[PDB]
Amino acid sequence: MYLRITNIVESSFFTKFIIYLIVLNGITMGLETSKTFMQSFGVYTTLFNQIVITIFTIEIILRIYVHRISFFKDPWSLFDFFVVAISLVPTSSGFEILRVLRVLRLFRLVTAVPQMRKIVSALISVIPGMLSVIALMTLFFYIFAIMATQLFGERFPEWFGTLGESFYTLFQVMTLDDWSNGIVRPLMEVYPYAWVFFIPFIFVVTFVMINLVVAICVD
Amino acid sequence: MYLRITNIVESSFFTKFIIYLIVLNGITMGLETSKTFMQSFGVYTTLFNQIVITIFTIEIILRIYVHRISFFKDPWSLFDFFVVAISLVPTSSGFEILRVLRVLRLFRLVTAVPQMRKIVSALISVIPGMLSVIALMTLFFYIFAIMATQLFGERFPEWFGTLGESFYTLFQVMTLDDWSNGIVRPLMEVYPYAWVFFIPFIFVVTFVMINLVVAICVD
Amino acid sequence: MYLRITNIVESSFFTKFIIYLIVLNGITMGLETSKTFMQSFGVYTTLFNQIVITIFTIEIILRIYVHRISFFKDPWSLFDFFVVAISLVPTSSGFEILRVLRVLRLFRLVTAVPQMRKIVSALISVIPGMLSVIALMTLFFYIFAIMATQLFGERFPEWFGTLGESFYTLFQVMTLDDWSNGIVRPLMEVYPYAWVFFIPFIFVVTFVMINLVVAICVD
Amino acid sequence: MYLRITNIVESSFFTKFIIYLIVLNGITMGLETSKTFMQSFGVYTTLFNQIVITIFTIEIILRIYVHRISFFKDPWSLFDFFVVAISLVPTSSGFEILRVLRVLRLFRLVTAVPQMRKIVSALISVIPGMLSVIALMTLFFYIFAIMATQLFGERFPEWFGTLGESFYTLFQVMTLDDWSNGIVRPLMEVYPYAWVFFIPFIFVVTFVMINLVVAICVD
Ligand SMILES: [Ca+2]
Ligand SMILES: [Ca+2]
Ligand SMILES: [Ca+2]
Repeated sequence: MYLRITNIVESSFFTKFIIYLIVLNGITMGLETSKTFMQSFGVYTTLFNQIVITIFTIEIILRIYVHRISFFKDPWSLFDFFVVAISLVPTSSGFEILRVLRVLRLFRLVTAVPQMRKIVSALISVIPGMLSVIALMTLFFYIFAIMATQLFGERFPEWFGTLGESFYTLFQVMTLDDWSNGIVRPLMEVYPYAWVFFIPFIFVVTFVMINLVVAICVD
Repeated sequence: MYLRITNIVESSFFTKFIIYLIVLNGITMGLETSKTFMQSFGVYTTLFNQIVITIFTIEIILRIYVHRISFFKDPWSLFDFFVVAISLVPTSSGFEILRVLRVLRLFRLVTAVPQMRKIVSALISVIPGMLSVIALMTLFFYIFAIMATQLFGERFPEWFGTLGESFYTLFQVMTLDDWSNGIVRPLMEVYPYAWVFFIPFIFVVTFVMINLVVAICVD
Repeated sequence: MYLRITNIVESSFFTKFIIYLIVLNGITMGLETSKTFMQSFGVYTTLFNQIVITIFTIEIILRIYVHRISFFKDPWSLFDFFVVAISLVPTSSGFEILRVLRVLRLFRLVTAVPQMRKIVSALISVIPGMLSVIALMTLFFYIFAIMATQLFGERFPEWFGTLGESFYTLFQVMTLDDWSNGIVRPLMEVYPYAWVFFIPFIFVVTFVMINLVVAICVD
Repeated sequence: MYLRITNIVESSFFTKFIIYLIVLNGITMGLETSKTFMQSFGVYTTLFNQIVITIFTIEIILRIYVHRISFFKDPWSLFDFFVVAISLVPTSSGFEILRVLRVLRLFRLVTAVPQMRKIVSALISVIPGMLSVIALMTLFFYIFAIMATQLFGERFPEWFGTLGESFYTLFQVMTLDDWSNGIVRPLMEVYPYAWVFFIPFIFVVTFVMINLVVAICVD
């Protein structure tokens, strides 16, 4: 039966039948957004949903027999597996993010269609060349985030009161979002010199970030 | 009469006369802005406007004879038809946006002068080589916009209460506009972990956009 | 005496003496900032200033005889003339900006010291190859500023009340500064569809500006 | 005893041992952040902290006998000295920022591990190609900072009342952070024409910065 089904899985129909379901279930998830629509056709799309989830596991089952070890060494397939798994955890118990993480299946449209895969891949492959920078920066953030927790945390605990909080605040300064009126000016009402901490921090982080962008245009 | 008028339309005088109307009507439309100017010369400029609009249809009526099917396959020509057409819809009924859309005719200064034509074209030609990335993002946006509507829209309906609103809010985060003090710090007063949604969201969307710019500095 | 003075002017000492004055009058102007310093050395500096102004008009007079027509065809020289000229308008009558505009003479450090001239020129030289874009944009800004004044200026006259005001608001949106919480969300409380005007505006204006930068990163 | 210790210092186990202490002491400093943790294992830490500092001076002492003058001509080696030095100043007295500055030793992770060294150096090496532009800007900032202090500092002394404040505010406009609703719109409630000062300032500063970025995308 193997070659029989290996001809079902590889079929242009089967793959395009999947793509057809993704665009359908996607359309169906934007409808589940409407409180109004749920009062009309709630039960329609709840069944239609459970339906698709089976179809996608049947596929991922069929997909596994045909590929065996090759399937659990394919990024795109591994993905597809995990995104269906999440979609399998019972409509109850534990966390309810799992009910929300179910919308992650529409990322299969990125998997089941090339060019998307191409472009996603094109994007990802730049990451390794950045890891050298990304490491530098994380050490940098970690260092300043400690100083800040221990320099501003007592008077300004919302923003720097915890190592995590300082990370968040520092991230926020880095995106330059409301950084002066929102943070440094307040801080300076108490700590006149806080500008000595954040201006250098901004230069560095802004400089480094600019280099990272030119690095991705040297290749 | 065809070759006669094919020599009127195609003349340098015709074109340079058209350009002369645009820059004149453009000046007249900046004057219709002043409530003062309208209490003095409102009559002058309302007539002058209908005048140019006649002249512009006469010209477009002419232009079509000289080109027939070649005209309706020219982007720039199609444009002027549509833009004059909007200017044709009566100063009444329906919407008043049509009254406002009339100022779109000043885009003819782009259509009826080269280099502009060159520059616009230069720009537009970059779009197809973005469609792969653009598609990716619009799916990403759609996915999170759904996720966000169902994670935050009950307590925070202004921002995420509706699919559309999530799109708007997510766009705003993407432009990094007042995203932390304005939206996420609030959101975290109720959902401490909201930072787990927006920081990843920000990297992805920021990353991708850096590539789309590096892509345009390659082709 | 002409070759005597052409040997005075063209001398290294002359140039290095001018540069020496600029850095001194520059230092002396940062001191006229202090209300404290002015109460202890106000006169010291005001005389020193009137002094330097002489020394620079003497120089410019010398400089002119040595170059005649070659001078009023040198940008950098013209500059120095006009900048010193400003410094010549009496401490009274007229606008008081001319008193403030005096500090523009410190830009002579750019003009009278090479490598600044180089870098400045290097910068300026990029402007012509942007005039095509810059014109495009200005037309665009002009067209939308008109639309916005007649779409939003009745209920929102601070922001869009006048054609000039619209320009400013539109500039602000383009620098993406507090555009959503600060402007469009307000505007939407009245004009729900205002988002239809500002999102496309942002796309266009942001797109164009990316091209203009990639344009520069090619020439 | 020299070649004995020269072989100890140059040993891989020596280096790897240091890198081990850094990643250990880094983890220790992040724990000193928890107010909870210090009530539990503060003592455990503070003594381990002094231990590491002992070890690190010993290393730097060893490293000097084995390099002499070659040491104090090595940037990285100099760094480590001036970093451990900081950590040597007692837990008491005059500036307590020194207790905070101790955390700068985590930058030794950059100094000891290569690749980081590589990347940091790659970053630094872009600086000299910017000094021509940096100097230009700093002169620019200085000139406008002066004009502003004397144009706006009487009514707006928070923002422009002092040369330093003008510098800060001008930096903030440059990062485009809350520059219009936050600052210029206010300023215009008194000085209608303040837009004549800041829009040009923004262009220049924005333009320049774009060139500096492209200038890097060359070298
Ligand atoms: Ca920004
Ligand atoms: Ca901002
Ligand atoms: Ca803001």
